[PDB]
Amino acid sequence: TIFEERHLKYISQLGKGNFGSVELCRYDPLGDNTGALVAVKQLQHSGPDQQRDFQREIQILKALHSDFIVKYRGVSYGSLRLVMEYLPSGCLRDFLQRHRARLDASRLLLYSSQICKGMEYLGSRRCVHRDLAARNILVESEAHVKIADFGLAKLLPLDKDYYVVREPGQSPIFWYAPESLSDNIFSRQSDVWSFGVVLYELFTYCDKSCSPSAEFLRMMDVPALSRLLELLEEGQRLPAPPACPAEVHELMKLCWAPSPQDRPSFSALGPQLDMLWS
Ligand SMILES: *CCC(=O)N1C[C@H](Nc2ncnc3[nH]ccc23)CC[C@@H]1C
Repeated sequence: TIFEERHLKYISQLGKGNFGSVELCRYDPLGDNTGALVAVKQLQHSGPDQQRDFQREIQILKALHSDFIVKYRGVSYGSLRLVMEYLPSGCLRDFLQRHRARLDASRLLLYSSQICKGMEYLGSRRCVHRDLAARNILVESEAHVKIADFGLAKLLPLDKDYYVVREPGQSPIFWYAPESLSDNIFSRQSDVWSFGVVLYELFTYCDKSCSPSAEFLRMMDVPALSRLLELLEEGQRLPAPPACPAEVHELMKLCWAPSPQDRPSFSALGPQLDMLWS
């Protein structure tokens, strides 16, 4: 659970995100290149708010125990770094693009069921992910996906089922629920809206030409956020992906219900995805 700074050997950059970076390191106490590979997150540059938010992320991940959530390994102190298991297949978005001629509808349904099971578990922990997208899902194997990146995650108080953010988000706007776009309201029901966008991503194999951004922009002087909110309020939605099974498209539409209270729960979605055959 405690990793010594001097034994973590830098190998390469895995990613850069919101005020932080994830690096591939080898935890090599023998110094002979035989140690295990780990994914290590740290804050890129100082900030008091970012530091509090980083400690929050570590506290959230440390207490999550699911086959469908990236495993917390430990921390290194200077909390300097968050140590996690390394998944060499990487993000689901790039994985789907490379293996599209190999993965069938059954396989996409299996991934959908696994993400929905991880999300049902997050909900049971009163955790709001706030950044669910195929780029934030990791691939353990050909038949196993895991939710990652809890950098924007929040724990709901026992007496409040949503939360309000002071400043508007910094993520691509095409995954946000209408209530998040209009009032900065986030809940487990806005994670359900984002999951509908994840299902769309899976069934387009994350093809850039019909991505949520390429397609919403194509359907779209007025600000882009306000224009997307206008489209959504009118009842306009992303179209059924090419060759998408009708039942899968119908589920995406339920996730995209205008009112958060009308969206299905992750517990109700789960058996439905499993019935379609995971
Ligand atoms: C989309 C490109 C991609 O693979 N990622 C994931 C990467 N994070 C990561 N990779 C492997 N193992 C891990 N364990 C925890 C986090 C990771 C960061 C950049 C992008 C999003």
